[PDB]
Amino acid sequence: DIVMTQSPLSLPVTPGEPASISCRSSQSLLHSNGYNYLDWYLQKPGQSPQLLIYLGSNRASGVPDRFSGSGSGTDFTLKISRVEAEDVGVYYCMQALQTITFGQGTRLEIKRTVAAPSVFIFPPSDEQLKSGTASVVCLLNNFYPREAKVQWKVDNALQSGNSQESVTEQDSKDSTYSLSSTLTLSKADYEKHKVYACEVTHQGLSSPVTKSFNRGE
Amino acid sequence: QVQLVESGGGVVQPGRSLRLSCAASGFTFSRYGMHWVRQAPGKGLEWVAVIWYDGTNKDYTDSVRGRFTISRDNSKNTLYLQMNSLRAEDTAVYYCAREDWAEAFDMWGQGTTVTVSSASTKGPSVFPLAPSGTAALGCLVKDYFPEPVTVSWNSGALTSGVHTFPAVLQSSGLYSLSSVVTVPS
Repeated sequence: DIVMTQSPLSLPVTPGEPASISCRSSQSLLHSNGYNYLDWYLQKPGQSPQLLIYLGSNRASGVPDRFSGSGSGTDFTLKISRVEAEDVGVYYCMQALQTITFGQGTRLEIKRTVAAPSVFIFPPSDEQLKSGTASVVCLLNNFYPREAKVQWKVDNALQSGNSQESVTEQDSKDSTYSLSSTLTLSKADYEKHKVYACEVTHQGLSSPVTKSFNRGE
Repeated sequence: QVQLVESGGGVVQPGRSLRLSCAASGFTFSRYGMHWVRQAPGKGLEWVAVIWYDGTNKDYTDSVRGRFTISRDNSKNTLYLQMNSLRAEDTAVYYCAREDWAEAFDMWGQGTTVTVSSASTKGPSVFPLAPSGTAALGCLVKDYFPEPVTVSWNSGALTSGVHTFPAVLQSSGLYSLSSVVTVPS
């Protein structure tokens, strides 16, 4: 039961600059034959994993010069010279000395300067309202970094537990994220209140931004 | 083509079964040990099972012991994973992988998706997200099962500014996603 501990979990890298990531094992991966049974994989977005480094320091076939693995025993490092867009993805280490185990992954992303979200709110459609349910949608478009907070308010009452959200992968062209949050209410509860608002907190905003509508306006 | 191709993934109820296949091409399959690896939604890689080139030395991760069986047919260049008594936590993309001399996974298939859920098939309702110097509009694709749906704009002529979000699994056991596009006001 060898536990593989990777760090950091997330690594934003400015393009052109180097990257280094760690994989530490709970016991030595150095076999008596002299090899460290440690491999590195890259899983690019939407793709299958691919082998980068085998037996600690050996580049797999087709792997660029700028990738190198080092270390021995329990402390291993993957280093990238001159990170570029094609390098983004989740990097996984793996040991094969005993029953195979993987590290939990390091996600490499492109670092850029701060971009505030553009915020949009959408009332439920009439067609959905007929059905008995009201979905209110808040869009936070093309922001950076990924960390953002949405707070739903209904007649100024803070909502909790009745929303879900998802986030796109980083856009390859402008390096931004977008986020969609959906507040779900009964039609009955929806028609008991007037002001629907989503308040957005993000580093690019000096104070939270609220977009809102009046039900029925 | 030197390639591994998984098939047989799908959507079944807990307690039911699935049989995965992995067709190898472009190399001498009978010479390689082969593995199954899986990745739950939004999670990392987890080793599942191994079988040697000659069918010996099978092994499994603990959570699938007594439920999954790995096997191979060298005359058909095919690896199998018989997945019995499926559990919700078996939901994942399953990859087959070739083990090289260095005991690294030097080739992976594209993966086959497995969903284990008590839910039953349901088409979505599609609702508009109507606009209020840039405007945003979109569609809400609500209450469907299983994954996936595909979303296009203007039959494919509108791609710039489109964001189709990852689906969320609702407490009902049904999925929902939104697709949005920003345009000039």
